[PDB]
Amino acid sequence: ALLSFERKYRVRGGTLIGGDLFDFWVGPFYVGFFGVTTAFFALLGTILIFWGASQQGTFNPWLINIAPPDLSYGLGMAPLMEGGLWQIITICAIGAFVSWALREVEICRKLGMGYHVPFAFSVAIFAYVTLVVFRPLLMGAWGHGFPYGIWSHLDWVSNTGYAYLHFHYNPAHMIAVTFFFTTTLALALHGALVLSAANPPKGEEVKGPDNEDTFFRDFIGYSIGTLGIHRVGLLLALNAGFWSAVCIIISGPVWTKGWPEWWNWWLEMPIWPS
Amino acid sequence: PEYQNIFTQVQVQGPAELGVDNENNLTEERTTGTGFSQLIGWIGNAQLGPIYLGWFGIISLVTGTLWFNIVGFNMLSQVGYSIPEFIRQLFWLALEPPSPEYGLRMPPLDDGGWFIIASFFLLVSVISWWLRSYQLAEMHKMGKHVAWAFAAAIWLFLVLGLFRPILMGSWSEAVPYGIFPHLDWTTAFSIRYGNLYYNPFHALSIVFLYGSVLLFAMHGATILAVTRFGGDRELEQIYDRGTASERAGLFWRWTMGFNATMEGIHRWAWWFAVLTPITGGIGILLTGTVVDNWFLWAVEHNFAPDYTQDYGYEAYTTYDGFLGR
Amino acid sequence: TGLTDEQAQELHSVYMSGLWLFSAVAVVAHLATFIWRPWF
Amino acid sequence: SKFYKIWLIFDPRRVFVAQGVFLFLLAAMIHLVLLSTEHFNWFELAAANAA
Amino acid sequence: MSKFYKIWLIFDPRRVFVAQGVFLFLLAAMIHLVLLSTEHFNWFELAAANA
Amino acid sequence: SKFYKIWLIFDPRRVFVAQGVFLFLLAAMIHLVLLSTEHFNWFELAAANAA
Amino acid sequence: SKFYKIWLIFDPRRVFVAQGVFLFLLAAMIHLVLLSTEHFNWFELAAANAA
Amino acid sequence: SKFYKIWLIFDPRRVFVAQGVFLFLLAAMIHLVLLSTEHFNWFELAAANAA
Amino acid sequence: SKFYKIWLIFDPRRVFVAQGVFLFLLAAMIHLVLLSTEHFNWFELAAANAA
Amino acid sequence: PRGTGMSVPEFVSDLDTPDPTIEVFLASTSDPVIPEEGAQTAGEAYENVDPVLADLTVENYDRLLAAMRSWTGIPDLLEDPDHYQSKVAINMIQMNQTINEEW
Amino acid sequence: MTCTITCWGIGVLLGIMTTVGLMVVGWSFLQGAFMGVLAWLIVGGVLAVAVC
Amino acid sequence: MEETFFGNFDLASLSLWLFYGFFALLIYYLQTENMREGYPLEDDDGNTAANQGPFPLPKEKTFKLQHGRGELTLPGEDVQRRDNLALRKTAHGNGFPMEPTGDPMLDGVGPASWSKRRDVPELDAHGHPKIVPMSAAEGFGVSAGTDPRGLPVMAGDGEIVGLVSDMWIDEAEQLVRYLEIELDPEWGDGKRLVQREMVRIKSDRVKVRSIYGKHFKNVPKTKSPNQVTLLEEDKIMAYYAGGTLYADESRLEPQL
Ligand code: BCL
Ligand code: BCL
Ligand SMILES: CC[C@H]1c2cc3[nH]c4c(c3C)C(=O)[C@H](C(=O)OC)c4c3nc(cc4[nH]c(cc(n2)[C@@H]1C)c(C(C)=O)c4C)[C@@H](C)[C@@H]3CCC(=O)OC/C=C(\C)CCC[C@H](C)CCC[C@H](C)CCCC(C)C
Ligand SMILES: CC[C@H]1c2cc3[nH]c4c(c3C)C(=O)[C@H](C(=O)OC)c4c3nc(cc4[nH]c(cc(n2)[C@@H]1C)c(C(C)=O)c4C)[C@@H](C)[C@@H]3CCC(=O)OC/C=C(\C)CCC[C@H](C)CCC[C@H](C)CCCC(C)C
Ligand SMILES: COC1=C(OC)C(=O)C(C/C=C(/C)CC/C=C(\C)CC/C=C(/C)CC/C=C(\C)CC/C=C(/C)CC/C=C(\C)CC/C=C(\C)CC/C=C(\C)CC/C=C(\C)CCC=C(C)C)=C(C)C1=O
Ligand SMILES: CCCCCCCC/C=C/CCCCCCCC(=O)O[C@H](COC(=O)CCCCCCCCCCCCCCCCC)COP(=O)(O)OC[C@@H](O)CO
Ligand SMILES: COC(C)(C)C(=O)/C=C/C(C)=C/C=C/C(C)=C/C=C/C(C)=C/C=C/C=C(C)/C=C/C=C(\C)CC/C=C(\C)CCC=C(C)C
Ligand SMILES: COC(C)(C)C(=O)/C=C/C(C)=C/C=C/C(C)=C/C=C/C(C)=C/C=C\C=C(C)\C=C\C=C(\C)CC/C=C(/C)CCC=C(C)C
Ligand SMILES: COC(C)(C)C(=O)/C=C/C(C)=C/C=C/C(C)=C/C=C/C(C)=C\C=C/C=C(C)/C=C/C=C(\C)CC/C=C(\C)CCC=C(C)C
Ligand SMILES: [Fe+3]
Repeated sequence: ALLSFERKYRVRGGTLIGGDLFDFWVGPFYVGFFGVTTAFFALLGTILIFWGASQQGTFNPWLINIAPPDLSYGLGMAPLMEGGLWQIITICAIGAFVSWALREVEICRKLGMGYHVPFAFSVAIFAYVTLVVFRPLLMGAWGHGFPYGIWSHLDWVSNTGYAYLHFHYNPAHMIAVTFFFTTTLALALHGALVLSAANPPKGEEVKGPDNEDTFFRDFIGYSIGTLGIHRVGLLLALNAGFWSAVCIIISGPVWTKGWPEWWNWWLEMPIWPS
Repeated sequence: PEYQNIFTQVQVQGPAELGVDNENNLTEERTTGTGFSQLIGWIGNAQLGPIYLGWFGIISLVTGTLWFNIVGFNMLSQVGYSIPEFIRQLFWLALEPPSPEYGLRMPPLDDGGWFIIASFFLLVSVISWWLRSYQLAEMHKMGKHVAWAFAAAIWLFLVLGLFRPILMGSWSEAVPYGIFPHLDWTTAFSIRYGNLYYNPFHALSIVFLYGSVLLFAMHGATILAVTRFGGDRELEQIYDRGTASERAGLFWRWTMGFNATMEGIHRWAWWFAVLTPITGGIGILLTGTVVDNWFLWAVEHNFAPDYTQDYGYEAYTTYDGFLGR
Repeated sequence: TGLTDEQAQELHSVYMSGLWLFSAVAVVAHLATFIWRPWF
Repeated sequence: SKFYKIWLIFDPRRVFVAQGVFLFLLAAMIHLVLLSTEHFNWFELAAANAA
Repeated sequence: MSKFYKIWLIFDPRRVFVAQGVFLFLLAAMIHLVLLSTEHFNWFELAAANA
Repeated sequence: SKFYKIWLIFDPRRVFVAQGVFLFLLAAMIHLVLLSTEHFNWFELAAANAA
Repeated sequence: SKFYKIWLIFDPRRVFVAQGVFLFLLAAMIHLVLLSTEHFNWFELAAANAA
Repeated sequence: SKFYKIWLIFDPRRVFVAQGVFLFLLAAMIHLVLLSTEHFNWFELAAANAA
Repeated sequence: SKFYKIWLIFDPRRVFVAQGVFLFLLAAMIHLVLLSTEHFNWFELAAANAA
Repeated sequence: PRGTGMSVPEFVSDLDTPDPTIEVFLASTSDPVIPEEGAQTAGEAYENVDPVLADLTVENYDRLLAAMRSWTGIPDLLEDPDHYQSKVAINMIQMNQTINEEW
Repeated sequence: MTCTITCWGIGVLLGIMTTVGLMVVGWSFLQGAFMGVLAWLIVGGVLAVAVC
Repeated sequence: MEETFFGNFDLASLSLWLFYGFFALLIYYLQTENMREGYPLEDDDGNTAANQGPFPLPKEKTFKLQHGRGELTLPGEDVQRRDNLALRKTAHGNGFPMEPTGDPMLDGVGPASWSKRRDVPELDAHGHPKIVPMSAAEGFGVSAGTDPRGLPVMAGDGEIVGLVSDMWIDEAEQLVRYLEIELDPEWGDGKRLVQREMVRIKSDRVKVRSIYGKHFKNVPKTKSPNQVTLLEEDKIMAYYAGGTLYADESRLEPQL
């Protein structure tokens, strides 16, 4: 159904392709040309996962594992039950993610708002793309992508991390991790100000932007502002997604030794006395 | 193209804003010294306003510096007061926790005794800062959401260094005070107790850590998308819903079938961030006290994947083949 | 915000004059390079 | 070959800077790829000639 | 020498006294901690040796 | 002979700064690439000549 | 000479704070340099003299 | 000859600050290049000269 | 000669601060390269003497 | 197993570069000379030879001793029995035989 | 601006020069790049502040 | 303890199930807190829908608004609803877009639609209007960036509609909010406001691409030249963003 104010916004137009052929709503969802492709690709990938689970012998969501082909198969296609099903789902997954981002462009174009949300999602897609196709292409085999399992894809992270003998010493991992722990810190503090100002102690008037602006001035000596926090909050999250893509694309295509050995440039500088 | 609100195209600077005041007399503890930085004003507010210094702020800063000095000056003494070697090994030095042989007793100064004294001052400094956050919210007549959220972070901070060492009965279970060393502790902690990936609370805490970055990217971009409708003025949109809140809600309703309000988004934002250390704190507490091996726990509870392929490299290639000879 | 017919007469005259001067050195340089070390 | 009508649609400021940067980059690229070869590297050519 | 009292015209006594107190104690703890690190000036380790 | 029209297009302040920066960098990189060679390295040349 | 005019340019409050932290930081650094040398470490020298 | 007209384009303070920075940095690295070489290093020569 | 006119361009308070910072950093850098060498390191040189 | 991430990356340029000391050994090794019946042993052909290698045939003794000098970079190895290198080498000969047999 | 950005451009240009200059006299790329990054921030920052 | 209560159900397993129960209650609480605005659902015809969702409406909460503006209980009738919308259904059923019956930018529908906010200016902590022109503001000036006052305004089709006369700022946060445009007689009559988020400032001009030259005369005006009410802000901003789709048929029709 609609909302109390939704009717005045559901106008015709704003599509990127297909016009009014697909321009309608199914329930609350908006269907576009890319909503049709999203439905096809997502459903095809979902069914193929359970088809592979049926042949795997288990339907347990923890134990379902669709794995890439061996490194021997290279960049070519593999038998469906020997790693080819994973490749098809990857094509479906990429098609469903790109369509989802393009569908968001149509929605935000129909509402006359900015395209920040689809652009931010593209960084998430870029991180997924650099894990499943970009990095395997550089390393020369489709078997370097992570498997499609709830707990299996943690084993891929564990072994890939320990393939460089200490993955905490990765300079890009060091930067990327700093962005998660800070984005969550920024999210916690930003969400606290709005909640604290809008929900004061019982019997007290609600607070305006000035009161929360002066709180952090009293608290940490500097306040970034109502607009600045969202502006810097997106940048912290986008940098987190980007630098996480960097830490994994340089592990194997750019660096093959252990990651602690990378810091040997700093230890053995000519300036340091012997 | 259309102007994306990522950098302000023009900045206006007037008299410094000294902040609001009430009968609590906030101004008598304020520094009243302000400075304006234009470089940071391209992305946020350009005023480095006065800071409220009370007693919880002063106590935390003084005790925090003592912890900083004791850890730092021990590191300088470790390399024999060699400043060039202190800089070179700065990321590698630390103040190691006490040896396991001393249990919960006070160890010698050179073998973790200064670690306990330094950790005592850090504990005072962190708790004092929490009290300052709680006191400031009370004096501003605002909600205590900042203090409660910060208390969630302290919960993991307390568990990681205070609560768990007491339960194991050894001060040696604390985290060393080093840049690289507390990364070494993190890796060694996972290896010692099985595989921390299979800790359900570590998995759950990652869900809320990913969700936190997920949701703040979603919220940060949505507000910037509706900032053309005055969407950055979130507080006024709660009290009087404008077109900015409607379009932001309708964008997500048409995308994923449901949305939030301008206030309710910050309840989602608050809870995912707060649940990140709360769940992790429980996972670290159960590690060592209860389980002692997480992968074997996973095998027992039947959520550890099983593999049927071979393991050696001889089952996939040859040494000569890999070398191309 | 646009150019007139008169301006293009002078602008193109200079540009073509500079083009021939630049190419005059280039053809000499290529001629001397081939004698010193031919690539054919 | 008058072809002066081309300048009517082109901003002299933008086109002159665009070609000047491009012209230098093309010359730098040709000189650099010429240095890579072991036969046309005049720096290594002098070393072999002297010996 | 006899007319150093004018330093209190430039300096506010309130902030100088607070800064001096913090510096003086942080100084005193530094040398005391330095001495405890040495094997010769550790009065706690010496007393054990004499036992 | 008609090249003096070039100053009616670009600002002399902008081009002079760009020319000065480019001239130094070009001279600097020519000297640097010349030093990387084992023949036109006057610093190493003197060491070999002295020995 | 007539160096007193430096105070017509420098603010005495801001200069005095600047050299107060500079002088101590310089003194602390030099005292730490000696402690890193075997010859001038007076703490370690006393231990050797006792033995 | 009439080079004095350059000050009608370049701000005298704008260039003097840049000229001072450029000259020192040029002189700093030009000294460091000599130290890198094993023939013009006067610090290394004096050690070898004194045997 | 007529070098006094530089103060009609440079702010005396803005240049004295830069000069003071530059002079000390330069002095510390030269004092540090001497200690890097084994010939002019007076701390290690004194240790060799009377040993 | 496939998908587990269990793999070892290496640059192809580094793979194509073998151990530089492989050719050094190949330039120093030599085919063994099979002894014939009643061959002259090193113990009786020379003097002051340790019993660990005194039973080697004279050409095998010369072949092995020359190689050990090149392998260890000691041109005068096993020349003076009182030298410390000679005593260490004799014990370390027993080391090498133990590794190839026991381990 | 148009001067702070230009002064920042001189800093990054110097950092590239510092990287290749140190590589010529030995060192390594990462060792040279670190001083190039450091020279970018200091000299580039000083230029943007010393003159505007 | 390393002893299990039953089977393989230890203390670690018990804490996991306790969190599952807590999370289910947390999700129920979080979702209901988001239903304070926009409900009941209604349908395309305006009547309340037969389906309302699995989550019931939350209990009423009260906001004590400052500056003597009364209270506000969010779960209830919405005073921001618009009436007499110039739209018609394109289908007899549900789930299909509405077609404007007139000029969408003038009627305020779709991307150009505003919301019926309060007809009073937003106030700072003191109580004065939040957004004021810099002419009234004391001690405020441009400290960085390009000053747009005096630069010509170029519309989305390249037409020059006037020169920027003033610029409205948020003195509480020292942030620029609007730019005043002195419309030329050939394009308009008086002054119009454009929000800072729909204008790109160049060295010699300010460019607004969402609005053509002919659409500037119909931008909503402010009742007074010294302050702007919340309703006027919502009408002005919606007009410019509505031009991103209604300026010409090329924007409305699909790009491919
Ligand atoms: C032994 C293990 C090593 C290790 C090895 C690795 C390895 C290996 C990797 C990381 C990577 C990461 N590590 Mg590490 N790392 C370690 C320890 C840590 C620690 C810590 C506290 O100890 C932390 C915080 C991190 C943090 C991180 C981040 C840098 C990054 C996380 C992934 C990412 O950013 O998401 C980015 C991914 C995405 C955003 C996915 C996009 C999802 C798509 C778009 C959405 C699809 C929706 C889906 C279809 C479901 C929809 C349907 C439902 C209906 C909703 N590492 C340990 C030491 N680390 C990972 C990385 O960087 O990946 C790039 C990586 O590969
Ligand atoms: C080999 C490494 C192990 C590993 C070992 C651990 C360990 C060990 C832990 C985690 C924990 C975490 N892991 Mg893990 N983890 C691994 C793999 C991963 C991966 C991945 C992609 O592979 C990811 C994303 C994560 C992610 C995470 C986060 C979910 C979580 C941290 C909570 C938090 O926010 O801390 C933020 C909290 C703090 C930083 C404390 C805050 C301290 C106080 C509040 C601040 C004091 C400030 C101080 C005084 C300095 C102030 C100075 C200022 C300048 C003034 N892990 C692998 C398996 N992981 C934590 C956990 O379990 O949570 C349940 C944890 O303890
Ligand atoms: C800036 C980086 C951060 C980010 C941002 C981000 N994500 C986003 C957005 C943004 C800005 C959206 O707008 C968009 C959205 O609408 O979210 C509600 C989204 C989104 N990111 C999501 C998830 C997600 N984000 C994650 C993280 C992050 N995304 C980063 C922290 C993660 C991680 C790393 O854990 C996940 C799992 C979704 C909720 C949503 C995208 C929804 C979508 O793509 O829907 C279309 C597809 C389907 C409905 C089903 C597709 C099924 C496939 C065809 C088959 C399976 C493929 C897959 C590889 C399975 C693997 C399973 C195993 C790994 C267990
Ligand atoms: C769990 C979700 C996120 C989170 C939440 C979180 N953290 C928080 C909060 C919240 C909600 C706060 O309210 C609180 C805060 O104040 O934020 C501004 C805070 C905070 N958590 C912080 C950081 C932090 N957050 C972290 C992580 C996170 N916490 C996540 C990202 C981490 C990590 C990765 O573990 C850290 C390290 C602090 C910035 C802040 C409160 C810490 C604090 O101020 O403690 C008091 C200590 C001092 C004042 C002094 C500390 C030591 C100084 C370095 C000494 C001074 C040195 C100086 C050079 C003097 C030298 C003198 C000598 C030369 C003589
Ligand atoms: C202040 O501002 C803001 C708001 O408030 C105004 C907001 O709210 C939000 C939104 C963010 C919030 C936190 C609010 C509430 C939202 C969440 C809690 C989610 C965010 C948190 C997460 C951890 C992310 C996880 C996401 C979840 C749980 C939501 C589910 C997400 C999905 C992608 C699944 C839904 C997708 C589906 C069902 C597929 C899409 C369907 C179609 C395109 C339809 C296709 C149809 C056809 C082709 C036609 C044919 C018809 C068919 C096949 C019939 C089938 C029909 C069906 C219906 C099944 C933000 C950012 C914000 O800043
Ligand atoms: C992994 C999958 C990821 C992708 C997931 C999303 C799927 C798809 C998105 C496809 C977008 C293609 C957009 C092109 C459309 C251009 C049409 C257009 O604009 O011109 C039309 C003319 O028609 C056409 O030109 C017909 C279309 C040509 C087909 C080209 C196929 C490209 C196929 C592109 C795919 C390339 C991938 C290569 C992989 C494989 C790599 C091997 C005139 O205008 P009109 O609308 O008719 O006039 C309206 C009238 O009523 C009043 O005017
Ligand atoms: C391995 O790859 C390899 C093989 C290497 C490879 O890539 C092969 C290279 C390939 C395929 C590229 C092919 C190159 C081509 C096609 C480049 C043509 C070259 C051209 C076109 C030369 C322009 C010269 C322009 C000047 C220099 C004008 C002089 C005029 C100047 C600007 C002054 C004008 C100004 C005024 C008169 C003042 C204004 C007047 C008034 C205002 C009145
Ligand atoms: C130039 O300046 C001078 C000054 C000279 C200098 O050197 C500069 C200083 C320099 C460079 C030091 C740089 C500091 C570094 C690198 C430290 C990084 C720190 C890190 C990574 C922290 C790890 C995590 C710690 C936890 C998780 C604690 C948890 C424990 C808490 C505290 C609980 C309390 C513990 C107790 C035991 C209670 C004891 C109480 C009683 C017994 C009552
Ligand atoms: C015993 O053996 C012996 C006999 C010795 C033997 O071997 C024979 C030796 C032999 C044969 C020598 C081999 C000669 C060679 C290899 C000559 C290479 C050199 C060549 C070919 C040319 C150089 C001169 C280039 C200039 C100097 C161009 C001037 C360009 C100027 C700087 C204009 C650029 C600037 C602009 C256009 C500005 C435009 C502005 C805007 C667009 C805004
Ligand atoms: Fe917000």
